[PDB]
Amino acid sequence: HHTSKIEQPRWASKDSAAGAASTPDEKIVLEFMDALTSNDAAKLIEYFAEDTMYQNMPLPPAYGRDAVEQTLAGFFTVFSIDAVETFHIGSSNGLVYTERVDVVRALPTGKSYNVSVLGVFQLTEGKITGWRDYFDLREVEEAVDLPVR
Amino acid sequence: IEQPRWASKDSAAGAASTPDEKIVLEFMDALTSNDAAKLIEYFAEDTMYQNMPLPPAYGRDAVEQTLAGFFTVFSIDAVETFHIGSSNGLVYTERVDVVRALPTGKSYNVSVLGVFQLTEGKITGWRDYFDLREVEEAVDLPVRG
Repeated sequence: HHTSKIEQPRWASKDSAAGAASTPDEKIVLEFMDALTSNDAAKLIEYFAEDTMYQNMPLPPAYGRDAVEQTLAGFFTVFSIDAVETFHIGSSNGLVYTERVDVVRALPTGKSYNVSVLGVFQLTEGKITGWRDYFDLREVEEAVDLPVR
Repeated sequence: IEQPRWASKDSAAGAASTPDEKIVLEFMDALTSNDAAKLIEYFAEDTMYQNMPLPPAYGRDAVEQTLAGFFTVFSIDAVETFHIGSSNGLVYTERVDVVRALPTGKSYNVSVLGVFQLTEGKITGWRDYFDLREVEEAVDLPVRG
C-alpha cells in the first residue's frame, strides 16, 4: 500500500528544535512513534510498564499491560497505521507530549484518513505508565466509513 | 471535576514552572470570563486558534471573532489543568473544561489536551484536541457545520 507524505501544517513551529527529542524519555517516545507502523501489538507492548494504561480518549481506557496489549491487538485487527509524523514533542514533570498526524487505514473498507492527534505519555524508568491520545473520533469514522464506537 | 485515575499524584505536574506556563495557567483562569475582548489581549497579532474538530482561525482578528462566536453559544464554567509541561516555545495542558450550552442549559465535562505556542509572552497559536460528538450529544446541540 502506498501512503502519501504527511504535509507540514501552517502552524508548525518556527522553532526548528520543536520536533527534536531532547531527553532520553522523549527519544523513547519518538522511537515508539516510529514503531506504530509495525501494526504489531507484541512489539509495541515492550515499551510499557506492567502498571500502565492506554486510552484513545473518545473510547474507554485499558488498565494494565495485558489489557493494553489486548486493546492494541484488537485495533490492529481492524486498522493499519500507515505513517506517523510528529511535528512537536516536549516534556516536563515525567510527561511527554506529541503533536502529530497519524495516517490510519481501515482494513474492512480500504479507506484512509490523516488523523490530527495530540498525545501524552507518562514514563517511569524509561517505560510507559500511561498513554492518552486526544482527537475527534467522528471525523475518523466518517472518513474511513467504519463505525468504531 | 474529579481527579482522573491516571492523573499524576505529584502536584508539581500541574504547577507552572516557567514564565510561559504561568501565562497559560493565567489564561485558563481567564477563560471563565467568557469575554472574547478580554481574552484576545493574550494573543499576538500573528496567531491562530483551532478547536481541532472545527475550522481554524488565522490572525488575531479572526481569533477574536471565533472566540466571540463560541461564547455566544457556550459558557466555560470551570477549567482544571491536571498536567502542564513545555519545550521549545510550546506549552501543553491536559485538562477538563466544564462547558455549558446556553441554548439548552446543559453542561458537560470535556476532556481536552491543548497546545499553546508563545512568543514574547503572547499566544501565537492555541489548538485544543477533544472529541466533539461527545460534547454535542451531552449538551443537545449539533455544533459542527
